[PDB]
Amino acid sequence: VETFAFQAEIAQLMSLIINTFYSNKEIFLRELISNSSDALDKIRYESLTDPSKLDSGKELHINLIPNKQDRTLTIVDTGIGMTKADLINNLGTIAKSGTKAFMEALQAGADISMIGQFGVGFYSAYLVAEKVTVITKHNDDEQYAWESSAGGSFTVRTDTGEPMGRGTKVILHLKEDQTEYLEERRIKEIVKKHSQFIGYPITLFVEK
Ligand SMILES: COc1ccc(-c2c(-c3cc(Cl)c(O)cc3O)noc2NC(C)=O)cc1
Repeated sequence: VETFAFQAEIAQLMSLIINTFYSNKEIFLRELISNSSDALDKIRYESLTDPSKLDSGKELHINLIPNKQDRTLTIVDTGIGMTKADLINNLGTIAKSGTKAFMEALQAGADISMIGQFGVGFYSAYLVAEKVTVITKHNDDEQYAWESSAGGSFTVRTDTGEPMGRGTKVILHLKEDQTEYLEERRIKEIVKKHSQFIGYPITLFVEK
């Protein structure tokens, strides 16, 4: 297990997300679904010139899976997947600029709901999750698990759990007071409100 420090700017963003009073928490789902769609768009585009890129799975879709016993909401997609470099360095390099822009907008009267316009919507997960685990597999790289509970650090390890073929799974370990996001009616409402036109099937699993 390797432990890394967030860039200071990202840590600051995460603290703002965690600490600011902001009731409209539901936006986290739209932002994660949007990231999944972006990743799906990318593998779809690449497959047009190299069909072999789909050998790791033809189906392009998003699943939403609540688990009350584990207190998790999991978002699974079969998009392009992230590489180790993406996880440790490259996405963070991009996020630094977006974060600066977002922070400036907030000071100028924007609200947290606009976070996605700055490319850093993933961090909105911390509105509702105490811990976030991201399991990801890109073609020709290994399966990785990224994890953070904030506090300025994240971990990356090679993942030895169930192989996913290709894509990303975001596991949200929900805060104790945020279990509404495990309810079918609530998730369904949120998807309809904010994600109705996503161009890939979104299946909302129900609980056993
Ligand atoms: C907005 O920034 C990003 C960055 C990475 C990604 C991404 C993802 C990806 C990332 C997150 Cl956080 C997610 O919730 C879902 C995803 O499928 N998988 O591969 C990716 N690679 C690219 C190039 O799309 C999706 C969005």
